[PDB]
Amino acid sequence: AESHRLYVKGKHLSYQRSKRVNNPNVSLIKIEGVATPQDAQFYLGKRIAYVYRASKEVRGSKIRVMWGKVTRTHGNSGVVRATFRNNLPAKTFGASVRIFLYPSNI
Amino acid sequence: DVAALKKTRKAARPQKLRASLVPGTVLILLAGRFRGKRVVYLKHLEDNTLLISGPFKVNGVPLRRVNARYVIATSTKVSVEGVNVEKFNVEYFAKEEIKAERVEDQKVVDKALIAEIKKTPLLKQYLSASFSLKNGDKPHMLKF
Amino acid sequence: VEPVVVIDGKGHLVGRLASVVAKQLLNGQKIVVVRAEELNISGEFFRNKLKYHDFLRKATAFNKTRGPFHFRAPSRIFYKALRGMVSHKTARGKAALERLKVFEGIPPPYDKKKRVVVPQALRVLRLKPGRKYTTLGKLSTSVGWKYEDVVAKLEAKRKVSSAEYYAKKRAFTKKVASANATAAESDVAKQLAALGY
Amino acid sequence: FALPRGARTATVSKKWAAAAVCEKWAASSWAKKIAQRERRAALTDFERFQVMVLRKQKRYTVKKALAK
Amino acid sequence: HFKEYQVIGRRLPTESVPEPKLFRMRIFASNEVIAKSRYWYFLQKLHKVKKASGEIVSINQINEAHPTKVKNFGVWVRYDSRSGTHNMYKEIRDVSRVAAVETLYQDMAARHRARFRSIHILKVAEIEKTADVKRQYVKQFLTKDLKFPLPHRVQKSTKTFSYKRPSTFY
RNA sequence: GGAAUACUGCCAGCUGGGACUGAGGACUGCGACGUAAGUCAAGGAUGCUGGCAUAAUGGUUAUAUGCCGCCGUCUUGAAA
RNA sequence: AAGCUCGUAUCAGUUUUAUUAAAAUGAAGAGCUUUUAGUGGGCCAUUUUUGGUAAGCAGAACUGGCGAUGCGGGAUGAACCGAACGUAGAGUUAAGGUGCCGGAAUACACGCUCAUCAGACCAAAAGGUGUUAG
RNA sequence: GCCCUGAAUGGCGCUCAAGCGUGUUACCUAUACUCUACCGUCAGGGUUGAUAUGAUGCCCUGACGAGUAGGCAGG
RNA sequence: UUGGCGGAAAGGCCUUGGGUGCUUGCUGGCGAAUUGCAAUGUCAUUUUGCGUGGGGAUAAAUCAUUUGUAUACGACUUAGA
Repeated sequence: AESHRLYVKGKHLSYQRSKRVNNPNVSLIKIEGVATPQDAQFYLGKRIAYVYRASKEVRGSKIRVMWGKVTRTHGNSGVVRATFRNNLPAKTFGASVRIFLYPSNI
Repeated sequence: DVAALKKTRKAARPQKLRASLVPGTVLILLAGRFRGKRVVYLKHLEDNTLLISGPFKVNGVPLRRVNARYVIATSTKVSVEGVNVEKFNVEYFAKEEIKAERVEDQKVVDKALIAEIKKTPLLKQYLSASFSLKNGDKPHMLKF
Repeated sequence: VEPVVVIDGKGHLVGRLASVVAKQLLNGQKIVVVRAEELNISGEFFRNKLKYHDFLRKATAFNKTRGPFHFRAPSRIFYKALRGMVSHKTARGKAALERLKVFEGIPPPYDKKKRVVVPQALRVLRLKPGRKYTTLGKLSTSVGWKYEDVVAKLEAKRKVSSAEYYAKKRAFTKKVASANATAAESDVAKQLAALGY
Repeated sequence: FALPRGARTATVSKKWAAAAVCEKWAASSWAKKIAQRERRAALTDFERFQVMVLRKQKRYTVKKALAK
Repeated sequence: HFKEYQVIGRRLPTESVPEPKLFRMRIFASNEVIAKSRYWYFLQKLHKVKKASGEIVSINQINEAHPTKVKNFGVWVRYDSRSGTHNMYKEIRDVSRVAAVETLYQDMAARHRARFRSIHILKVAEIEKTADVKRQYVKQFLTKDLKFPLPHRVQKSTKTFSYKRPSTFY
């Protein structure tokens, strides 16, 4: 088959923040196809992986990955809070992220 | 001097498998070597893993242990009552080129399972096609 | 969902269209705007024309060159409205603006590609019936735009040869419908209807 | 369908059944589309796979008919 | 969504005057607590008895008997504003009294800037017979075979983009 | 004439999904199940596993990214 | 800060008779000396309020905020709104907001306005064939 | 009730408003609040026929933690 | 490989002809494993160098001399095998 993607793609909007102060420890992730928090409930707890390429080959591969989890819904437009072992660099706002279907409960 | 640990009060009670996981259910692997391949559920192992088969003859997936949390359970159930899976256990997968005994068991299990699959039309083709998402797909809407 | 979204500005509101596009730009989605000269603004012509002159007055008290300058093209007017809605003078804002393209009419190759519209920014679906509105074309010309005639002249050439493409497409779809219609009711077609297809 | 102003529930049901609006309603593209969307949602992954096989088979006949 | 409450107070009894007049009135409020407060406020404006010497004998909700029939309601309202309180009369066509009175508060706030505290509902009575309605905008809906379209309908789009160029037809 | 249904309040009713915490460190006590022996979710996490044997996660620092933001004394009501 | 007496009928910036008993709430933080650094600017608002002519307000006193003060909002802002601070993880909120900058609904319901800088920021008693309900 | 004369919004921007008056639901947050991890102060209590860490020690419990001049204690 | 259209940023869009692969439109014969229960499990994009193999063309500006329609000083405009 032409398509092999087994994950739902999304875009990282920005960190949880107030008008002035921001909280880098929490990130807001937009999931394609989600419109309301009720639909976003399915994605809660799903693993979140960010993939970026680095010129220097590390451990035999040039691809580096950061892992995270879906924590809770955000807003009334399907936005969902996300957390990672290491917070995103803040330079990836609007960048695509991979939301896997595991751990699945269906 | 060393100090002993306090008497912990916990019980390793048996896993409460989700209702959607029943033997003979067609599974979909989300990660690993055979990620995206459609698989048939056979038996629940002692170590909480799931004993599964492709079957091997259909898609090349051999008898493997798979985690229940990395699997999507479909509603398509193939008869598995005639397949004996009592031989396989935790010690069967204790590693440390293919072992001869492994091949013999694979064909024996496949023989019984292949006949059941042949009943429903297109089932053999269905298991031979790797699952993958397409544009416009939404897992929360997609029924499984 | 679409790597490059092409938005037809005809019949849209600059404020609503700019705000919707601005958020997408900050979200990493590339957007292209076409037919900006046909964009509309609420209120009758006098109010929109008068307000533009008032803004032009405050450009700079002592030296216009050492300050801002007024762009007459309709696309720049939309860009100015969208620019104020983006965090300019920042790496994120500057990078986001690079994802946006605005042109008058539909220059190629966008003419051969599908173009979408924003339902929540159409004049028809937002302006009360019977109320007056202003079009960027007249407003842009009134403030010194010297390319309205050229855009209108060559836009007709764009309108022409596109109905011909649709005319060929319409005839082609007619053959497909006949081929599909005759193939209907077959064993495969009948079975497909059971599964909803 | 004909109905008197202020008709009670019993009268509405009597007129509703007589007019057979439900039968007429279902025999329309607008009503049919609703069923089609609902039907596509309940399709199991196995059923969805069958659609691909059936659709391709129909495509061969449809395309074979064309070009002649 | 207000509720219709009936409140009775009897200026707690004293020896040689048992069972006082037991003033009775109907109050519309969102809850019992709000209804009780309004009852005390109205008393002090008409009956000089105060909450200290007053008592609430009973309170029960009055549900509309037939919340299906469409009824024309004639309402007399006394409301306060920058100037002295002015007598006002209005007619509302609604299924139930509680529904009709709710629309009055919205109209007063819009067309008169009055609020709940500044509005005193005098009486609500059904117009049991046709041709008794005086306001033109209520007689408007009484014409036989009244048919009218809903031109320029707008569908609230869910997605941010639309390829159809939707039409407002109905 | 009898049924619900809506609203309020209760359940020492049931049943899932997600997020953080694992602090104490040999038994002493309050409790549940079992006729009993004993077990337990009962004064704080335990039971297995996969890769790291290319041994890294990580520590310091240059830059970049999202947000925030000249000193010491002395006035008055703070800023000055 | 020490000592003494006493854990409390010892009282309280608390609620009511009476001509100061007692009843409720809260607390062992109650009382007597003995001695001892710094402290005499006040600003703003509230109130009793007398004085007055274009004006404003001045002035006597009382009660609160600041004065020694970080935090969120108020686009920035003495004295505005909430909130009185050890270092951390998790969740709900105060005031403010939910078209972008800006994290949150281009939410719903009812009305209201074309303004040739509208609207979101006291000289206005009256004028207007402007609009809407009485 | 709203609009212009009745004198000379933060920006982008907006008009069945993204303005005005009211009501009904969803959500963001402060060092605030609720649960939990750690440092110290206070208060309470155990401690010996004493345990090598030694009673200035070993512990269990609850609360608290802003600050100019100034005072005290530990480094 | 024939022919046509597209100058707005055409830099692309379509058709005659035969050649060569797939064709899951339909029915069959074998391989998948030990990546050991997952680690994005590496499958594209813009730029450059060194290398071969096959093609193509194979020059100018400045400084200098000199000059004035120029020139505060710079700068700029003339002419030459």
